[PDB]
Amino acid sequence: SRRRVVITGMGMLSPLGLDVPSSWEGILAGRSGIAPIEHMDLSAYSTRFGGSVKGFNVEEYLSAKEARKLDLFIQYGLAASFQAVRDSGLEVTDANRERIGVSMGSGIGGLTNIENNCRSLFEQGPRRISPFFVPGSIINMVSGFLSIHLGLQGPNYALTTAQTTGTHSIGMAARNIAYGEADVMVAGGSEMAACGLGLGGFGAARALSTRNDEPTRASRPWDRDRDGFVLSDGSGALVLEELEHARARGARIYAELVGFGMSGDAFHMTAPPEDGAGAARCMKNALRDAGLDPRQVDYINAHGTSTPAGDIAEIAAVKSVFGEHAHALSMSSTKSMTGHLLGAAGAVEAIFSVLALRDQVAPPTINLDNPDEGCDLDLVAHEAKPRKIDVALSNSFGFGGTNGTLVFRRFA
Amino acid sequence: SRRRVVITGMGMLSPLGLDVPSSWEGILAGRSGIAPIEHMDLSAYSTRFGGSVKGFNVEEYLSAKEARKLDLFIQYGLAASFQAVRDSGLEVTDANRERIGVSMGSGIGGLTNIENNCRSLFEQGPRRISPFFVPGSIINMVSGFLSIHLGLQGPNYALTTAQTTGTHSIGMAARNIAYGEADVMVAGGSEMAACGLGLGGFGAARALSTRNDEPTRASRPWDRDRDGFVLSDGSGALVLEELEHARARGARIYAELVGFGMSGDAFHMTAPPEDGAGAARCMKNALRDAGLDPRQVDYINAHGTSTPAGDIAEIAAVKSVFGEHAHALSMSSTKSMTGHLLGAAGAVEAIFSVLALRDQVAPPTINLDNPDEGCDLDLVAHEAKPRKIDVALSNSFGFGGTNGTLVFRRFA
Ligand SMILES: C=C1C[C@@]23C=CC(=O)[C@@](C)(CCC(=O)Nc4c(O)ccc(C(=O)O)c4O)[C@@H]2C[C@@H]1CC3
Ligand SMILES: C=C1C[C@@]23C=CC(=O)[C@@](C)(CCC(=O)Nc4c(O)ccc(C(=O)O)c4O)[C@@H]2C[C@@H]1CC3
Repeated sequence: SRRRVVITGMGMLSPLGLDVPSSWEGILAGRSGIAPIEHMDLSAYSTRFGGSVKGFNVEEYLSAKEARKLDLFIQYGLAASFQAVRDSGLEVTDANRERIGVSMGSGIGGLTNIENNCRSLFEQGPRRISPFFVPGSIINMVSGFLSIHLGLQGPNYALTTAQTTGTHSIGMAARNIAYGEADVMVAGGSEMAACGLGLGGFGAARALSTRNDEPTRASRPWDRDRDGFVLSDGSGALVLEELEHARARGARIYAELVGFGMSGDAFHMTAPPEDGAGAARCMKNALRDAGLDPRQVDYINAHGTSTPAGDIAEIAAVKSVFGEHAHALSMSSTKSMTGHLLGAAGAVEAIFSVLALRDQVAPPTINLDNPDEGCDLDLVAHEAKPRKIDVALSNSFGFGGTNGTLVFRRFA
Repeated sequence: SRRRVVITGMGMLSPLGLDVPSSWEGILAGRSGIAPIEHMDLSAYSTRFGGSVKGFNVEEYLSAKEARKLDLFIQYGLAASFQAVRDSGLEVTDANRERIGVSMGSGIGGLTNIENNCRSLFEQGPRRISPFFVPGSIINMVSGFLSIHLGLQGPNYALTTAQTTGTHSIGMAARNIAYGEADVMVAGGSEMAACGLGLGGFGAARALSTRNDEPTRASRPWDRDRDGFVLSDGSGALVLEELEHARARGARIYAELVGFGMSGDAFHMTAPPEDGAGAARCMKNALRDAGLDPRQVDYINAHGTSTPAGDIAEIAAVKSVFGEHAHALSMSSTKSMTGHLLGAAGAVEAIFSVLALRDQVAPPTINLDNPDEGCDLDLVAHEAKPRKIDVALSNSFGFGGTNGTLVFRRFA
């Protein structure tokens, strides 16, 4: 009894732009959105750069009063969520509002808000904690606020699976629709971790590039001189719709979401298995889910974080799943341009996977100057590659050995 | 091909006990776990009491070296998870590990760790932030660390739906099993929010009881003089198992999980609608999901937080859904005794709803001295009521207007 799920709406904030067609222009032109951070003093930090959303005006979306109650990550997820709903042309009615849900997640949630309230608490005591500190900081408040704003009475939840969050949110929402629990879902992720604790936390884990002299060159997935990931901010939301609901209202359809894989590695808290066994199981489950032979995959949007162990583990995973086909598909990391939006990474990379299908073009991996040992696949170095893409795959893995794979197909 | 799902294992840390049987004895005896908070100086705070886990020894489960790097919510989540898996008698093998997953959630996760690291950041500087801060504090690391310790390679994720988290984590895991994505899932939630930001934050929102003179009488759901909820910490975990998988290995089955409802209110960020329309919609979805006549419901474990608005919304929902049968069923709030474990509230209350079925007894609502206007149902005031229970329901509501209902049935 499994219903087909298609994408009818997309919304985005990224370091490359304030919407989807600005971010995508940047992806195809191979631009970086990485720069020295301007909103705080990082003198004592070992990393001083990352991907900020530049020029965000929350009052295009909310009243000043509404915005003052919400952490930036929630502001960001609402912006991308409202763009996606507008993009879909969906009309919410008394007849359909219990068939429309939301699954917007985040990896690290209201860390920035918690920092600012912590400063007030330490400087002047608990009477200075904002009344809205709790509702304004918790990860489900993108789902909560969106559903209250639009009157959505379908499944209302949030995933938090670290750097896998966006991929899991989109996949579980697909499941909701395929198994008849909803007809429409808004899904994706938002992240704003560019605070003392985020740069300091990930930096204490020795997980960040320290290439402070050349921020636009720091993120270089599968390059021999990679030294960790680049911390970035933003959001991605997709409108997922049962196929016949989309066709019934004359919705423009971007792609079909055919396959979803999850699988734990059970390996280590913060490092992947070098052999890519985790990504491997997950991609295979996603392909089984889609009813697709590995040889039908044309494009992979890699997780490709620019860490030493992560990048090579992903090459191994792909070689295992795809055998000889590995040298026929294209794989790239848009994190080379966007940096790592953590729990939003899978959301914005789903969108880029969908636009690779719409536009028949593999986005580049910029800064891929000297591919490392074993990195001999078509990694689309430096420049966008026009090619045939009928099937795009998007991979995410996260802390705690969490893995997510989405399979999208062109459809005409 | 929707498969049936049973409970084969349960685990818990609560203000009444360091396991299920100790906690349940507390519940049936009408014992309060609420006491003045010992682990900090709260003289500047308007709320100075709550439910602590008392005498918790993480070394009954994990080495000192590991435990030291984990926030209390992760220690609580792992303890409950390990209890539930031992209680199930399940053996993890190469033949099944890919069919066993985990969904242990939290409302806000690593708040104590975040506060302590903020202190380090503001007094000392970023070089004093723990390298284990991110993996030891983020919400998906109960799922992550449990997969790593036991070798679980099934679906690995975490929900964060505020005070609804433990109910949704259980329900969605059951959906995973129902649709073939897993045969076994460890599901529930864990919370430790008893720090400056938690008491200060919920206090600033004016959500907390301020009955400092009488802590054990502060939590009084449906009582006229209720003045906000009581903040508690802990964890609940269930082993969910496909029925033929349970039968095949001859497992002890506690109950069947026959229904799961979700719904957004789409009303307000921190307040329910007075009529409880979201709770009503959620319970109706759950009962329809279970294929039951509403007159089959014998026992409701209410969300019942002791907030002025929440308690009366939930009587209105129960009147709307069950009509005259609202006067035949028993409804109680175990939060009268445990207080509010937030993201874990739905986990520990699921376990109490299953034990109500095993032991044919409705837990009491303690402190119900003066039922408020319209609170004219059997709310099991003061003392446990032995009675027939074939079907038990557990309700959860959260900030963001998130709702979830679980329906359990004696297995035969
Ligand atoms: C235990 C070790 C060894 C160490 C050495 C090599 C490395 O590459 C890093 C820096 C990062 C590993 C990794 O890719 N994790 C890792 C992962 O498993 C899953 C997701 C991500 C992500 O960024 O989304 C990620 O980053 C690790 C982390 C920590 C200290 C240095
Ligand atoms: C907007 C208002 C009005 C106000 C007036 C009387 C009240 O009863 C409270 C205190 C609590 C509302 C409520 O139960 N929320 C509420 C909710 O929707 C969902 C879950 C819970 C829970 O604890 O699990 C919860 O607590 C509200 C909260 C805030 C300030 C005072």
